[PDB]
Amino acid sequence: AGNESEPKTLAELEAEAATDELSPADPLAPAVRAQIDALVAAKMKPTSGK
Amino acid sequence: FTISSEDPGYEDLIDEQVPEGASGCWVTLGGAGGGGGSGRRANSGYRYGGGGGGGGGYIDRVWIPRASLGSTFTLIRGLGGAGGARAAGSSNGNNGAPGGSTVFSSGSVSLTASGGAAGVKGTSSSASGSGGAGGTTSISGVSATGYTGGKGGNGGSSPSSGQSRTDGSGAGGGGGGGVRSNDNSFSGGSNGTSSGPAGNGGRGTDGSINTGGSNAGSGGDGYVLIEWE
Repeated sequence: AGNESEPKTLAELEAEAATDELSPADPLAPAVRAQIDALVAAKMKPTSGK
Repeated sequence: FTISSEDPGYEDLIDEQVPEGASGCWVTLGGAGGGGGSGRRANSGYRYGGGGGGGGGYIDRVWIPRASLGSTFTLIRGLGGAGGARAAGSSNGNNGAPGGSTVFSSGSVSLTASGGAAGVKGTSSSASGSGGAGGTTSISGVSATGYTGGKGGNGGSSPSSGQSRTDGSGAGGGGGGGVRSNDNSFSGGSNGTSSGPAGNGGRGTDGSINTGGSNAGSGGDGYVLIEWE
């Protein structure tokens, strides 16, 4: 018939609606990082015919 | 002000800021040399020498304006490639390690002077002991100019001297000598002359008696020089 309840909040339903924490990972060292970035930059639009 | 690899107590700089109010910079870069390879040790049979390492590439003294730079930069300087060790017995040698690549980048710009490649292991095989390729230059965001490093020399069944380079890039190392099966030893080649600040490739080392031989030469360290206005 189109009859609707009040909007019950998930806190009132005692439901634990929280997102997972961002899963950490140990990165490659900073020197390796910028060498990879320089390798990728040599394959992309502003470099000559790339 | 200017910073160079020549400055005592210099360190590797990752994401340091471009200096406050500085109008731009002039950059100069050289790659590191590759380490040489080592030859077979034995009492008997053919004993070929390991290859020489390649020299580093070089990018010449070129300007960038602060409008083309980003807020931060990198200035990685190549470390010299380690030379191939002894056979540790009556067996084949070792490869070198490649030289570290030298890298500048900031914002839209990257400038890279690659390290020279390792000299290959010597074996019982006449085709063994190949010399390393010289380091190539990569450029982006500014119309800079640079030069490729010199070839490292083959050892193997025809030992050779490394390619000399005055043209801002680094020279290659020479290849190792050796010994035949039924006859006495045969000579290696020399390292090339150079004047580029990029690192020279290390010499290979000789195929030799089961007690003899040496470690191959290291490549030289690369170079960074940047002037801020």
